[PDB]
Amino acid sequence: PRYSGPAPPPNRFWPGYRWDGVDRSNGFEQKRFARLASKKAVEELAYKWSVEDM
Amino acid sequence: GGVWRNTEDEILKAAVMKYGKNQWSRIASLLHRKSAKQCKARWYEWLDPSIKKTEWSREEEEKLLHLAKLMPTQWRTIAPIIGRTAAQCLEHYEFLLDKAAQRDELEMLSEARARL
Amino acid sequence: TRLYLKAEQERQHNYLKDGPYITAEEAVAVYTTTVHWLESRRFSPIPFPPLSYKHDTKLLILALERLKEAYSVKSRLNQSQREELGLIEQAYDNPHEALSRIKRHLLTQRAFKEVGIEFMDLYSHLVPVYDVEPLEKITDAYLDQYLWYEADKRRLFPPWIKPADTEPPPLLVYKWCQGINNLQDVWETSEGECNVMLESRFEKMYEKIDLTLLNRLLRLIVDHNIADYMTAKNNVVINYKDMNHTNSYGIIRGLQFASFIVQYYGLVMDLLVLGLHRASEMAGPPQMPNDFLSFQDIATEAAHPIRLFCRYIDRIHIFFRFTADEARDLIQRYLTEHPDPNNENIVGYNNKKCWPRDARMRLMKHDVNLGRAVFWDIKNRLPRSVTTVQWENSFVSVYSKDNPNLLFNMCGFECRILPKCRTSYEEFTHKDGVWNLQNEVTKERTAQCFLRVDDESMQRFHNRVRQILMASGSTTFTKIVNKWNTALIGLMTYFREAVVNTQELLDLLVKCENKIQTRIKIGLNSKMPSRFPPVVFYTPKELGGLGMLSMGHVLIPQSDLRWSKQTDVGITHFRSGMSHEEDQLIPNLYRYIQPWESEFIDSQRVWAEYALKRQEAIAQNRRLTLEDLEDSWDRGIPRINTLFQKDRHTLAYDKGWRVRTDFKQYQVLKQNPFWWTHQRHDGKLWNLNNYRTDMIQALGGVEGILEHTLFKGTYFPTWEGLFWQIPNRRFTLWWSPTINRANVYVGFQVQLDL
Amino acid sequence: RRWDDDVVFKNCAKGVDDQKKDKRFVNDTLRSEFHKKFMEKYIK
Amino acid sequence: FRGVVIKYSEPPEARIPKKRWRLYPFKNDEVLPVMYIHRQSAYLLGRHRRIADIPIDHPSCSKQHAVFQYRLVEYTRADGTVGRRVKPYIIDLGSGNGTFLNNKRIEPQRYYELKEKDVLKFGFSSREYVLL
Amino acid sequence: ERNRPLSDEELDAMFPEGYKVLPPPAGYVPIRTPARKLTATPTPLGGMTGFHMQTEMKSVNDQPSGNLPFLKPDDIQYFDKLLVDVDESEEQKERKIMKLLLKIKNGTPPMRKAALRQITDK
Amino acid sequence: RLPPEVNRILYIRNLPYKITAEEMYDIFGKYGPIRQIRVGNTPETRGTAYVVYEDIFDAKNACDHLSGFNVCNRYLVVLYYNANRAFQKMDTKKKEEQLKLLKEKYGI
Amino acid sequence: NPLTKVKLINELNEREVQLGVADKVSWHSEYKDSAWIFLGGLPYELTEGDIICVFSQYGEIVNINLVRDKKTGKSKGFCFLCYEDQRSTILAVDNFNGIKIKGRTIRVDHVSNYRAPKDSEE
Amino acid sequence: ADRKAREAVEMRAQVERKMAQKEKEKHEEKLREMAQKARERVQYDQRLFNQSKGMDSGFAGGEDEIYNVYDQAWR
RNA sequence: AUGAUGUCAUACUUAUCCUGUCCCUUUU
Repeated sequence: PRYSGPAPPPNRFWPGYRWDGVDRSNGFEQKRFARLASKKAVEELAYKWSVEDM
Repeated sequence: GGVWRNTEDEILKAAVMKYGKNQWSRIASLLHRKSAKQCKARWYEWLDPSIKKTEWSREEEEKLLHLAKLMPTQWRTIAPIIGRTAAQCLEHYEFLLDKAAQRDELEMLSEARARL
Repeated sequence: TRLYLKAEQERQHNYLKDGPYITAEEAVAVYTTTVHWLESRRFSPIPFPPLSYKHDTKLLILALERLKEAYSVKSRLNQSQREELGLIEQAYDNPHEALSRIKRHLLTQRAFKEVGIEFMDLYSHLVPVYDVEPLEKITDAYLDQYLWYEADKRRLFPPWIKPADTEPPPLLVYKWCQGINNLQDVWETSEGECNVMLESRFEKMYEKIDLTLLNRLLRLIVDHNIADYMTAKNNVVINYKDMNHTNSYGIIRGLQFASFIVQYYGLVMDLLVLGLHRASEMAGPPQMPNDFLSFQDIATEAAHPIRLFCRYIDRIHIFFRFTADEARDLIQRYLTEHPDPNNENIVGYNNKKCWPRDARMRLMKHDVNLGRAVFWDIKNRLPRSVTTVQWENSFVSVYSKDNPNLLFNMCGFECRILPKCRTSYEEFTHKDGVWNLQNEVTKERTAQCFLRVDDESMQRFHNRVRQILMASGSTTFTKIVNKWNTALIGLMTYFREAVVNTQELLDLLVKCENKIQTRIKIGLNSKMPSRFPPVVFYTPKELGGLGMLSMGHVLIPQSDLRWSKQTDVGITHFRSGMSHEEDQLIPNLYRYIQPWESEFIDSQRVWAEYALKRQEAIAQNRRLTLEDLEDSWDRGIPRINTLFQKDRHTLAYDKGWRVRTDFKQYQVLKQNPFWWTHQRHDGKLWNLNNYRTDMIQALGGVEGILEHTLFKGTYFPTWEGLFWQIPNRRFTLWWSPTINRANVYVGFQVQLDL
Repeated sequence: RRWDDDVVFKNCAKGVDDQKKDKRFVNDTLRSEFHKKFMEKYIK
Repeated sequence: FRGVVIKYSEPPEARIPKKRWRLYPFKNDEVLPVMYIHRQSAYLLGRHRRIADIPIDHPSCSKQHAVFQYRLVEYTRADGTVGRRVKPYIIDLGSGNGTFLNNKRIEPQRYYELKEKDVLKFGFSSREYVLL
Repeated sequence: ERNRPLSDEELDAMFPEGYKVLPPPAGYVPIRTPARKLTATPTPLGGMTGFHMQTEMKSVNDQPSGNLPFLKPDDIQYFDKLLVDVDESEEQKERKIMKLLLKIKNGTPPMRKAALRQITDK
Repeated sequence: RLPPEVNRILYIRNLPYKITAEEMYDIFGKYGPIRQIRVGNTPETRGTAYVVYEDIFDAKNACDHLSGFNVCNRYLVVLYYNANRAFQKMDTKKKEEQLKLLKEKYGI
Repeated sequence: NPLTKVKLINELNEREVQLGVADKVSWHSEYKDSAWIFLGGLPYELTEGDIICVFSQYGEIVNINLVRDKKTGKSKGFCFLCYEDQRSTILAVDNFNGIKIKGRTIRVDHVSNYRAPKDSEE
Repeated sequence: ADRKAREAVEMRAQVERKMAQKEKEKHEEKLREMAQKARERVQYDQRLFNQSKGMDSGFAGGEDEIYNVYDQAWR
């Protein structure tokens, strides 16, 4: 079978979630994606801060 | 900060009498508690020898009462004019005087109010 | 400085000595006009500090962030600035206690400590900048952001006083341009129509506005305690190094409450400038607020004579239209008031310099008469104690049957609009930056728009370049290069298309960039090199060079492009292929970057497509993706990143971005590149990128850059991690292999030693 | 007429409210026309 | 819920209503009470005092007979442009005796054009009170 | 659970000394009783709020003392007795002077030290 | 979806000494039925009051909207009242009769 | 001890996230090559179909089997289910670990040894 | 002037409130007693949000020595 | 003329001390 019309959370693998998986998660994939985006922003921020006098 | 203790006030008066008046950096290097602007503000507020810290009379109260209505704000402008010149005794006297004394259709209406 | 402070001292002792106020009867009429106007718009009073507010802590964090970002930037101090930074940090550590302190001060202390002042010299016109004591500044700053927050939530200041959060300059320019274009049959005059554009500063709203009327206006605006606080901390004391003049003659300039102060002064003065009825009509019905200039119906556009009238903080711009019989009546009233015997109305009119041969204001009889007339009427209708305007200072151009050109000079550089149906002049369009404007209903090219750079800002840019070129020998070469890059990145962005199309401005920057290069050269050597080879000047920073942002043509030394490497045989010289014509260095934006006109066009397109894609995604019940948000994320209006960022929850509750920035310019000394935006609220528009890429490609890349450097000499392996009176020496050695040669210094003979 | 009906001030008709011009110098260098023009033109 | 299960949930396309509509109940040709349907998100009326907030004087009506909830559904306006229009949704929840509106029974899972001033019935068999 | 209805002795159990449960008229308590039924009923009825433009006192209390280091907005519930400025007329003065606690909780480190000793010897 | 520390009891302050329980019941009566309300009649506690509702979420909506809400010239101090503290003034007893009743009537 | 297993798994995941561990050593190299995850601590009123419907959000389960006990409904509280790929089991162990489902919370972890009937702890 | 304007604003507000109370009562009476059968019948993606820091101005001061252009690296 | 309690600064001593954590609470 196919999935429902819900919004599945991404975890670097598009899985075939079915049998009414209406928002069943602990909050680990979204927190990891937000931490990865924050690290990718903070690396550019630290590079811009260290490239102040250079 | 700026507690303005008596031992600091005597040292500030001695520094104002010894060093000078228009040298605020020279007076701030012998107190180790306030900056030069705070020392100049203290010398212009409480350590000034021309400040009348007492003798609140009825003539000054009538002068301040006949001045707070002409200018509601700008109490610093009326500081030297009233004679207190402390910039805080005027507001305190105003607060004491306020606390002690406390303890088109519209026109058509008024037009017919006189005609009736 | 000592003289002008003595002058203010004399004027203040005068205005208190004589009590010579602002004509009490006219004052009472002004207060009544204000009370009636505010009631007609039905604005609520501004509530005093809600002690447990949802607004409170968020506003305090925003204001403290602005105060920190200004007062500390990088690695400077004082002792006063140290105590300021320390109280700032304590506030960011124990925020509710600080909000308690601020509330207690604003409701209690109706006095002030002695403020500081010393002027700074943008050498054309000196603009003095006042400094305050620390905790008083913090409390006033939270009060100021509170005042603007409640002001925007109440919509009290109208859409007349337009200096606020659309953008900074270019949007107001294009807006007033297209608004002057899309008026109802206004560029035509076959039945003897006439139009007039005025521009005049009120010229005294820094030293006229009286404290008591300010207190009453603030009483009609906000509560009694905040009114007393604003008035009292408008009254402190000014002390430069020795003298000490008292205060309370008029408003202090740089204190943080100046935003709401001068804006309400503009809202008051603009009503008596225009008229209450016509100002209500051109403003809005209080139910339906109105747009950037756009009046509701055709009827209110038709009825009054004065069509549209906006202002930034000091300018006023009012395209006062006049029907013909009214024009004859106005000219009659003008000549009967001020008879002119020998046609001396044309004895001195100001004009422009925009190729003044075919597009200056073509001085003819009724036209020059109408100009002096409209100024006579607007002068006589001005509240003469407070707000005047000088016919020497203004610049009043007239578009009629005769002068087919029209020249209105907004906050940007001056603007010339000349419709096709009047069969206009040359306007040769030296660049492709001709200001086009489509007629809003017909979707038709009603008019063209030329826009040349303005002389005052041009001489200001020249002044700062001379400041840098006179600041030599006390700084490293890196700081000189950084400052030239800073000033060019400013003055090719905010006067953008005008810098492309004003040929004298194009020529001035070219010689000045060569001049700064000359200053770097005469620093490097002492004997004024025959040809300082262009690489170690114009090459990029991180690869160990000076990174001039060069907005001027300079062909490379065509023989200075050889790569050389000993691989498995011996020397394999690897020269560039530049026999096409000649390798240019790289073009200061212009063609490289996009124009502000196309930026405005695509901004409207991108924001409309993002909202339509949001509608389609709400239909298909999906979250929007990084792909569709990357299909944009350009700029459109403001920025798409300004929807994406952390401010989307955080910094929504502040308005008054640009107005706060201009007051910050008057507030701190560093005359920044700061009118043109403010990155957080507006975003990142000044978009370099591709520029460094193209310069690396032109300079032949690192292969050639290292070849002209001494990078082969360390014999480290390849292009990798290379980068990390001192720094001048490091530049000297890292380009010594190109800065030390007879060709680069003609008369060489030395063998040093060893 | 019937165009200027929103003006608060009726008719000023006074540029300097003493005369068309002062047309007189003074003895104090500070209280003079040249110092006033230098303080109103070069400073803003 | 507080003491029972909660059925008849709304979809994700629900929104707050902004149209001029008020519940005018006339049991004896006199509108004594008035309840705002656009101010609240959920509204449960039944014969229980523990589940519902306010009781109702209808003994011939069940606890779960009808559920009138407003939601912006996919429809077309009079001009032909598509958009969000706040309209009430009418669907039977599976009552034991059914329901009738304007002396006509309506089936569930059918988007009927619901408008104001409709003669409905808030009971399973019959009712002596109508809402407008 | 914690929402279980309560009794007047249980009501007298929670709140401290010195409060009255005296009501107003006999036509508002019946409003409070219909309020439940009218929480459903009157919420479904006509209602709204508006404001008019008109020109305009503001009492308030921080900690009333010589200095009295600051009170968090919640801690008021505990320290409210200190806020009122009524002074100088037994045990009530010992609880009143015992607010030196507040000086221990919030304040400058010296205030915490000196306060701590002062309460030790008392 | 609630913080645990909040309770059905709210401590309310910045009250006038003249204030009427009519205004009290009216205003506070928005959010839900009043369990009851106390008011300090004693020299120190005059100006303070405690409000108790049949439900907590009542009080939650209350402190939500009533936060810094105004009466006369005053902005009332609205806080969630604590627990325990001074209690034992009363005792635990009188459980025997009621428990005997529930053990009698329903027989359970 | 009975509910400390999910807390220990969450503490191990937090230590792996805070220690700067990459995707190669993120507690998956020891439980690899096996999609059979061990679930324990479920409620006594949950069926196999409801657990298969709730665990299908991260992919379709291949072979699920509840711990049969007390010949009446085969209910013991433990469950064993094999997903499609190892990434679905990693996502279930990283997201559905320690979550609450119908009152009492459950535990999600990987065993990666074999299929055993009595391997969990009641 | 303030004492003569506050009373005028209060009188105008009272007249507007009287007109509103005379309009809304007539509107409710017209809407209640109807002549015809009155009583006879976005989920946005989380990867796009918080992709970068902020809360600053971007142009910190005006000192031309921080290399504000070229926010990215080189290679 | 000491002494008394008292709110409040100011110096002095202790070779006083600045990376401390759950390496242990794992409670239904």
